[PDB]
Amino acid sequence: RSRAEYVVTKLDDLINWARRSSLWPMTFGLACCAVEMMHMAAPRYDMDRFGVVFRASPRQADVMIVAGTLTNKMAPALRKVYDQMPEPRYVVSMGSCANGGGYYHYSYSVVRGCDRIVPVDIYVPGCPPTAEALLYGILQLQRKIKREQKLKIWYRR
Amino acid sequence: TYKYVNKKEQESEVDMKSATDNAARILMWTELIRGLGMTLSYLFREPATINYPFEKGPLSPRFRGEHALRRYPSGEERCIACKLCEAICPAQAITIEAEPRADGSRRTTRYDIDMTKCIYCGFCQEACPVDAIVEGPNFEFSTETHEELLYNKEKLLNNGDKWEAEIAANIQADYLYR
Amino acid sequence: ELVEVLKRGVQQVTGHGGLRGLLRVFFRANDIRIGTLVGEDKYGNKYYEDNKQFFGRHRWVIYTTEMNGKNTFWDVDGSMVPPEWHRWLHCMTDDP
Amino acid sequence: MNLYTVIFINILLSLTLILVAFWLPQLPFSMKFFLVAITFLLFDLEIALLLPLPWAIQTIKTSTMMIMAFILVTILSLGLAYEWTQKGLEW
Amino acid sequence: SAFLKNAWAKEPVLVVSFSVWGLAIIMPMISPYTKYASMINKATPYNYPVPVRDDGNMPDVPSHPQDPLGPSLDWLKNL
Amino acid sequence: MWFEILPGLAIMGVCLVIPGVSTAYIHKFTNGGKEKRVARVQYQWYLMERDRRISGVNRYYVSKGLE
Amino acid sequence: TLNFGHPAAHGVLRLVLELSGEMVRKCDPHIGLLHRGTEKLIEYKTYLQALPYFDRLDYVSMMCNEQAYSIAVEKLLNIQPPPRAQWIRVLFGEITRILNHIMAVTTHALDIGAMTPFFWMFEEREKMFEFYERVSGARMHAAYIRPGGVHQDLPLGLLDDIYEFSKNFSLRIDEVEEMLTNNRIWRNRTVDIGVVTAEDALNYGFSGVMLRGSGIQWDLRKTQPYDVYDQVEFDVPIGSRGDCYDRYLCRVEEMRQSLRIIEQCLNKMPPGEIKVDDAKVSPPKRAEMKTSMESLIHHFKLYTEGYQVPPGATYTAIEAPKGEFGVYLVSDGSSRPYRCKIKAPGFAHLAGLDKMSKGHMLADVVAIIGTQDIVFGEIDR
Amino acid sequence: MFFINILTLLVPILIAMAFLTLVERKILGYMQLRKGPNIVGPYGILQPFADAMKLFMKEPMRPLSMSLFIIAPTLSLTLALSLWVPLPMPHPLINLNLGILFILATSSLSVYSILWSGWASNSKYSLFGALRAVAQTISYEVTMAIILLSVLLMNGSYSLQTLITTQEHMWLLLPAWPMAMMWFISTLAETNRAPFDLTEGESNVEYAAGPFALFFMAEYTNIILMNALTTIIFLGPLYYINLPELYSTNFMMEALLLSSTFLWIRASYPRFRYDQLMHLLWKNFLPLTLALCMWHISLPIFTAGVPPYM
Amino acid sequence: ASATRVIQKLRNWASGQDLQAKLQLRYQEIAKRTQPPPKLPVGPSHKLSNNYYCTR
Ligand code: SF4
Ligand code: SF4
Repeated sequence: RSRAEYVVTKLDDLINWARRSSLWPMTFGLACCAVEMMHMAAPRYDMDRFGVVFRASPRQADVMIVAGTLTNKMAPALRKVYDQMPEPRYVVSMGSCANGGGYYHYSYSVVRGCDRIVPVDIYVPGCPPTAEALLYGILQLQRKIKREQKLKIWYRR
Repeated sequence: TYKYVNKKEQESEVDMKSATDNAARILMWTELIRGLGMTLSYLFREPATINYPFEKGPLSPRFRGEHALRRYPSGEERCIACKLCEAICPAQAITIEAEPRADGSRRTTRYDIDMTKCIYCGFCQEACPVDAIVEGPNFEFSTETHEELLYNKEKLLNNGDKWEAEIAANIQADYLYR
Repeated sequence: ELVEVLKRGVQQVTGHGGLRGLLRVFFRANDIRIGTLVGEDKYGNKYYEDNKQFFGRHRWVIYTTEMNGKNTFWDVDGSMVPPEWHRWLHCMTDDP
Repeated sequence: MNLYTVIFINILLSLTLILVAFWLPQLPFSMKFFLVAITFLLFDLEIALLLPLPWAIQTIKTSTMMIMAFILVTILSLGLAYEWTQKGLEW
Repeated sequence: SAFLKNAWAKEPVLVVSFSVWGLAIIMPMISPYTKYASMINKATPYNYPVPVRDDGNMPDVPSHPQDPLGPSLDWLKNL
Repeated sequence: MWFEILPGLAIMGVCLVIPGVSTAYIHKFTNGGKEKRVARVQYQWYLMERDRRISGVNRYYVSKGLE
Repeated sequence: TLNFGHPAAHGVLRLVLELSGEMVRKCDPHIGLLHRGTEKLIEYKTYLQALPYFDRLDYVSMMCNEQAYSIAVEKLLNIQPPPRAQWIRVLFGEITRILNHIMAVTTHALDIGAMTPFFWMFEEREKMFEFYERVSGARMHAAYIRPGGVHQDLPLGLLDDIYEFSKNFSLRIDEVEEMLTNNRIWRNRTVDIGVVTAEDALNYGFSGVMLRGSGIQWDLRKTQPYDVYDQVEFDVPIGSRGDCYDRYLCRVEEMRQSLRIIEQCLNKMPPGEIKVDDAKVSPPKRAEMKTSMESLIHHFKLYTEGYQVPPGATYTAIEAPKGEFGVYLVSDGSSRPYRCKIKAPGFAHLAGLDKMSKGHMLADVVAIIGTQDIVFGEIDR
Repeated sequence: MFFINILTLLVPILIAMAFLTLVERKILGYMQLRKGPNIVGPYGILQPFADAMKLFMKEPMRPLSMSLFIIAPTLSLTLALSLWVPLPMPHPLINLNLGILFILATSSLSVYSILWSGWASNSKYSLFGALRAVAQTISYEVTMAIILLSVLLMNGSYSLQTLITTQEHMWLLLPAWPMAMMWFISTLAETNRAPFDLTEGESNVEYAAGPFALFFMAEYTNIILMNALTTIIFLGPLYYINLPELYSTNFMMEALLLSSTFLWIRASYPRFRYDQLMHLLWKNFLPLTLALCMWHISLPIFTAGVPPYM
Repeated sequence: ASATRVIQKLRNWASGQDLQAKLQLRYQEIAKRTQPPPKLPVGPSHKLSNNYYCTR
């Protein structure tokens, strides 16, 4: 089709596909939710298939999965690692400990949610959020990344 | 009864044949080649992964998954606000306040499960006398915003109506056990 | 021997309709495998079972093209499966 | 020239990538590490005195060639030997 | 000797290492071909062979390359 | 099953034979069907150059007994 | 002073180290990054509603952890679980030690650099969780082992499925056995690293595979037999020298010995009830509470108020996969505890890192944490 | 036409680079009981193209002379793609009389990239990890070079083109196998692949997006190049002057299998310790190489086999 | 399973073990779902006589 609008819709569709297909995640590894993802990385529910990197340093990570309670001693760090991740970056909060305080909500040493520390994109629920459940959450991030229309907004801005 | 691991029972004195066998082990990396064979072997095994959207990892009837409030077949919600589901919740997640409905029946004006607070123990499933609050099978309820995770009576009742058919089958399968 | 595997391969490829069908499956379900339709729900999802394959992959769902309005050709999510057929897919109950 | 042509394409290809990459987006000290680097050159120099050996094979002498080459390899290896004997090479 | 044995089984590289060092230091000395290397390479003709004037006082030099006189490499042939 | 790894290897392979067949036919085209002369030592460059002078300007053209 | 800390280590360890060159001369591990207040929260929660907390202290050995609280609370109530329940706790306790050891051996390798052993065993681990999920409904964090007895009977197909897993599991240990036990590269990375002498191990309170690896013969499963560990036969895998290899080899043997214990439990599990029949301690059955008044009163009071265990205090230690896991539960007559000191095999082990990692490189420290099987949930509590 | 040839060598190699990554993510997968990436594209063929863009699109790096930072990846890709210029797949592109010295010298320069990377990191230990890498590269250079000198002396020249005529009857593996192994292990060290990989070990991480990619592209191209040098120097593909491509066809087959081997090595072995790595080269291999170096100056002379120059 | 004999033989050899006998993937050996309904046993203390709690 012929319209500067159509070219700018198709090209983000391209840019969005690249970010969607290759989401190199970074797992802090707090508490136990990290295990329920080490199961996602494992053979029953491979994540690599979907284009997910088992281990990625912050500077090369697209997604941060906060698994586990964010205590008031690890908070000052999470923010640092979130702040040092490359710009295109997304956060997935896994576990009722991270999205909200979960058991340990009322503790004096637990931040009641990572949303207080880092902006959160998808909240995956469950005490050990099941591994498919994380995989559904990562797939929901991919649906959110498809919908984003950054080039369209710059054109009509 | 104990067992020595890594304890050499005795000092086998080197015999040329033995020495050669060993020296060959160091020189021609024989054991290293052994390890490569194992991985080549699996390369030929069928991979165990499942297409996640198309195929799903099996969960049996007791899977706790996502909270739902059931209703009687007639259409009367099961909960009668005894509020011990609130009492036994370990995380303080369920908040219940009640008042006698116009019919005169006991019912909960507000039933709020904070799922981010909930640690999915499944005791609420256990505690309810009318078994109104059940651990529903669905585990896929990831939400973009934190507020969506907080659930009031209307979401849970709606969750109950959507999954009632499977919840009934699951409770049917496991009630003899309980 | 090898001919047999190639043969079953042809069966699979030629099985999912014409090339159109194969491409429909190849690109959105990412698996050219043929099973027995165990049913089609009112939403449109089609469910299949191949007991020969391992437990993990004997029951699969090929989601619909459009559910509740939304196009589901490529944007397929698990929840699309209806609550009735959810337990069959997850092996909660061995009965369709 | 033919090589020059290839190489400049090679740099161009890399500079192109980095440029797009930056444009599309729109004191510890030690003696062992130091010692090795030395060893490395002592060995690197020797590699040099050993590199002409392919041309020197065809030398009419032959006897002297090998007598020389064997002496060089042996004396350096002894250097290594003393490196082992001494704490060197023991990090 | 005994250490030699264990050395053959422990640290079995140096043993091999030295062994080769020596075997290369011996074979040249004792071999039916060592001499050929200095000849085979000597013979290989790289620079033009300039011809000498015929004072006529030399019977050794062949007056023509194919003559029955002069050096031969039949040793190189059938080597 | 492992056979799925093959598609990727194939693409690598096809992309590692191209270069060897390509360089070895863009030579036999530019040099007139005769392998590009390898002038390791000057003599060869001389002979090559001599050839150039002998005919046209290009060495690949090769005059014969009929000249 | 390099402050190592995602740190390649298990959990989150800010290991404040001092690098004398690459050789590390001192480590000052700064834990506390996962202290959740687990033991101040328990004081405000009834004995049943605090069980869940014990599944999250060591998060890789859930049921063995909840067998220490269950034994404690049971002692303070002078009640004993029914015979079938005790076998089920021993059956689930060894599935957890296989599960922890697969965790410890494979993640240690992930740290050293061997990546394939983790993937092969982790598929064998989801096979195992399924057993948790099929018996409790949670893949991990089950809450199955209850302070009195266990919560629900085994589904009617579980013991056949546990036989099929145990039947073929040993080949799977054999396979990483070949890939990571004789590789010169593993042995070099693991042998003669973090040697701990026998008396030093007792003095530092190591109490675990770390105690057994240096040759001290102590297993709380045979010495002080809790539950039924008196009616099952197994061999403690005592190592000889103490290097991180001997400790690995011991962990691989315990997985094998646990298959021997799991076999006995499937072969000899008694017909019976899964929870003690005192309604005062264990809830009444669903049918009974809906037809008998004494049962509804007992269900209402137990869920709303609690067991009200008699006043006293006890330290009960069970051999958790990591080491001795003990709960010092001090109890007033109230339904909610007064103190619950979780002894974590791990608070003692991490203290030993500075002594054990002596004259060692930056890389050795990665192996030293790996061979302590430290999960920071237990240490931080 | 020369450019056409320039394109024919670089573009295909770069594409091969990309798919090696995919192949590394499927062969490692099946070995670990997992399908690997098959969902993006068909059978994961579009997977390598997908992440590359991600990197590039990822917003600019934010480090602290902005040159020893941007020179380093450019140098890494430039040297690696450059070293494919003389490889004698059948006919080489730029035939160099001292060809193997070009490959040895160009590899050596990769070290400077590592050096500058640290001096730009401005992180003391980064410098540490950098000098901590110069030894893997330069030390595995000292045996790497001697192993080649042994080869050359049995080939007669430094030109890689001569080995096609040296290996017309038998691979140089049969003779000189003891060094092949030692060339293979050294090829594993110089490409910082697994058994010898501290580059990402003890966490490169300093570079994200476009810089990450260039080095990365470089590594993988090297992974191929060094394997290809093994497939010319030691495994000599059959050469028929009448049809050159069977040389390249077998070069294709042997290179892919030996490239497959370092993929297989990675999954199969734990990583060696820093000193355990240097302990191997200076203690285990260098004495073997120096002695076998002398045996290769003696084998020619007393067997009267001095190789023909040219 | 479902592997051509040759692949199996290569598998068994390279591994050094009859991996076919003990495959990790599960096929129709796992307990069927919907196992029969369970009538669990009632334990002691359910006697209707001589069951005084004071004595238990
Ligand atoms: S959420 Fe449940 S599981 Fe995840 S960390 Fe908090 S407690 Fe452990
Ligand atoms: S227990 Fe069941 S019924 Fe009583 S309040 Fe909670 S939910 Fe409603």
